[PDB]
Amino acid sequence: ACQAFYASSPRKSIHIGACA
Amino acid sequence: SYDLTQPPSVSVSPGQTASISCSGDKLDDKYVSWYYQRPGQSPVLLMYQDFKRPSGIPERLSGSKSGKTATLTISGTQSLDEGDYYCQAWDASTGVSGGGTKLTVLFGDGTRLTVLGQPKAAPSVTLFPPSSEELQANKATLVCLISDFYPGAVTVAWKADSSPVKAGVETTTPSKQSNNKYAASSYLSLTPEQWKSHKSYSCQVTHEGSTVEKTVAPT
Amino acid sequence: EVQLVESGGEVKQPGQSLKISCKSSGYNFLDSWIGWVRQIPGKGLEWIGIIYPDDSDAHYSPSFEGQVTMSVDKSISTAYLQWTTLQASDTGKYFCTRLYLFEGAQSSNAFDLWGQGTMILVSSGTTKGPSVFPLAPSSKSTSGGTAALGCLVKDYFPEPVTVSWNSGALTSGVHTFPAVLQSSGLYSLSSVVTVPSSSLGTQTYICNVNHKPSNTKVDKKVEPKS
Repeated sequence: ACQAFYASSPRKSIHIGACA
Repeated sequence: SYDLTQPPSVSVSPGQTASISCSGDKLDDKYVSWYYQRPGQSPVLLMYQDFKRPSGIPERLSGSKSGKTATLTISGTQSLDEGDYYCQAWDASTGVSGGGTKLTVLFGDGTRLTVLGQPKAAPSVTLFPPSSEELQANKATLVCLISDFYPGAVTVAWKADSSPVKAGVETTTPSKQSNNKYAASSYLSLTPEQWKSHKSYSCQVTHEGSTVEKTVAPT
Repeated sequence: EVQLVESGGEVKQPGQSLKISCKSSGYNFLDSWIGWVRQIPGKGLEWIGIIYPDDSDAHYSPSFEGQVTMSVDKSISTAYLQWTTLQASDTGKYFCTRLYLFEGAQSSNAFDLWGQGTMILVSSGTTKGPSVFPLAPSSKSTSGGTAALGCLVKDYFPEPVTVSWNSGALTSGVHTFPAVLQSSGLYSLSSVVTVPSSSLGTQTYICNVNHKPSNTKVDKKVEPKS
């Protein structure tokens, strides 16, 4: 469980924090 | 939707190491970014993902984290460092409605970093009573000008006959003077009657612990 | 280079609608989220929301959702922010910023690019020249051979107003203070000059006030108290 959003879109992705 | 707390003020001398903390309840699992802003300018990115500084940012700026706290440490604080500092993070809330996720950008209230570049200087005060021309126009205003005080910060208080009064007061923020000291002004509105039927009014200026005042009375 | 240029500032009255803009250039507009931040005078940075230009997906701060609307015009690389009904609480400087994606071991995002900001004043005030009142010198304004006298430039809008003394002949010891925006929405300003007390009975003091916005010029002779 990571903290990535819109991962399926390598350009629209927003990373909130460290995974797990 | 959690809060980000950072000291509204941090003061330091040139060369010293300054520290700006920022804490929030989820910061333990959230990246933090830091921005800089010189009054009247646009924010500048300084740090992201807790400790990574964008190309072009001084190595003297170090980003750290520990528990629910994030810290921006500025070693050898110069003076272009003077300004406001904001920390920021995010939050996500996958709605229980099956689908839909809410993202949130959070900002701390900001820290005003002050680089003491000159000796403490107490404020000079000057209080002007209402003129006859305004009084006849059936209006009255007491003007309290304040200058040459450092650092730039003062709290004003008006006591009509040694008794306070928050109504009718309008004070400005501090502003840098041509000589690098700060200035501000406050106004007190009253009515011609409200002023003539007293013994006096006073403008009290508190600066760096010590406070000075001035007084005026009707003819 | 790469930048975001925002529309010019404005002054509206409560109830009016408004649409401010932001044009990017130098990077693919559609590939980076655009966020909007508000900053009321004196206060800190407030988040309004973010929108992705390629499909206009948006995230609004619970405070603004339904009060303002984010949108972009792909054909011209421009993000907008609109209100149908403005309020006094909407006053402030609005920034337009791009959220950058830092790809690496573990990717992250931060707002690297910002516009210059669009100042928005929501007020009932209307352009007016100021009334100027003399701040006569006195034994209350006399220190060590120096006397302080001035002028009160009241109730004007909007900025700015200039003040000089004796048609520019008097400059030393002149201190024109930044104005106050009254709760009424009108501005008030004060300019004071410290001069030798000995001179009070023979030298004439006049403050020259100029308010370009309303074509108001006024000269005020300041004579010794009572």
